[PDB]
Amino acid sequence: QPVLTQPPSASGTPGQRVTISCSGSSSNIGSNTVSWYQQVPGTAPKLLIYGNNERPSGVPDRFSGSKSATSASLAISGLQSEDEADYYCAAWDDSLNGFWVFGGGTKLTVLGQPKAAPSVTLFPPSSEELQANKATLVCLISDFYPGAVTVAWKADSSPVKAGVETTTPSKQSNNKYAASSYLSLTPEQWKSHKSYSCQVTHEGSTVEKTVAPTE
Amino acid sequence: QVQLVESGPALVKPTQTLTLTCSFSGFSLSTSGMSVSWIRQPPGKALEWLALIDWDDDTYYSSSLKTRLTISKDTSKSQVVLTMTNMDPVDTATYYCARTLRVSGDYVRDFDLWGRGTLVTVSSASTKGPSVFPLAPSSKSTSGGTAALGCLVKDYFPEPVTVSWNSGALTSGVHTFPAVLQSSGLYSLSSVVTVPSSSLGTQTYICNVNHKPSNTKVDKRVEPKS
Repeated sequence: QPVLTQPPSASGTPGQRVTISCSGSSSNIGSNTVSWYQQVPGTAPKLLIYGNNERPSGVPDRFSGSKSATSASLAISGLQSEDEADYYCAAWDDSLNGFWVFGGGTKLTVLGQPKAAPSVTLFPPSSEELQANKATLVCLISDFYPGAVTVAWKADSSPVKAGVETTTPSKQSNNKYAASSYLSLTPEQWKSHKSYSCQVTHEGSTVEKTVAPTE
Repeated sequence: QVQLVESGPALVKPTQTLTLTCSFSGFSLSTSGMSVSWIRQPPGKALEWLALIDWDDDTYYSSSLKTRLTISKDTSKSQVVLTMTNMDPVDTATYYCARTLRVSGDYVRDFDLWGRGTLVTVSSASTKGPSVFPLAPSSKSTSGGTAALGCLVKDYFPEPVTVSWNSGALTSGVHTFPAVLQSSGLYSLSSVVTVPSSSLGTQTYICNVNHKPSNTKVDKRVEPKS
């Protein structure tokens, strides 16, 4: 499984020029043109640079590609927040009857972005689920930055860890993050406590929402 | 106007063969300088090119995976088909088809347009359709003029599930969250929409859940809590 070598990550501050390298061999990059692709979370890659440092319609000229011997580079000048994505290079390899090689990808972070506190919405089990002899509490966490939270649940005021499942944070369209956490209970447990809470900690501060069966 | 649309099974058992189809429109594969490739991407990992077929019926294959692959095209149906034998859990991935285009007097545009991709999961576990529950807005849970309501899509396999609201009429304020993979090996996800608090009394809200891998669709009415 051949791969062109890219650094796993790259970063810069808005306005800066950031470069991402791509290293291959004589039979691929050494002999052939390197293209670049941008992949924003949740979407297919899109062609960014091809041929003689050429840009498809819609790609600004602050994206430029270069190549020398067996390595290539993508320079992004005038760095902006919407540039956050994974970037891949690719080149044809003439050897072994011919095949495409892609890079391993580089995740680009624009640093110095403003922190944003998470919005938390907590739902109790539905009557319909309880009547099916199950109970799930649903904690939805959105619009936070940077993209790291910790979630803790409480039965009354005390910690509960059993039955908790939480997603990794995922980038939203606005480059903020979202996550969700679920607490599975028996209907007996749900009914036997005064309340349950989901507490989300982000950058040293917490937001906690509470639901009660009697409500 | 150019479309590449991948299709195929969402779930394949280990050792079985996977057949994917790319149905394209807006261009002809018989046109000089056109080609179509399959490229896959395991979740959270890099793109990996698999095979290409060009306007002259020439084929190229991944040098490392060649013995497992076949690519062919059907001019009559505007389809390109990939076959991959002896599937393994490491082959679980999104499979994309992508077009390549040479414009006369210009360098080739490799992989200039990509389909949305189709997720293939390789597993011995059986398909399971979701149980859909409403998440009704509470009176203590409003945010002033707006309220959030939603639907919980519980315990399905494999991915993906998609969700719309009111048959696509309600798009403002919709947020469908990525699924959680439970320790049980099943997935769950939630979708929420934010609407005017005052509307809860007069508007009907319905989440439309689609789980193509189980050929199931559920339209779940989310009633005000009472």
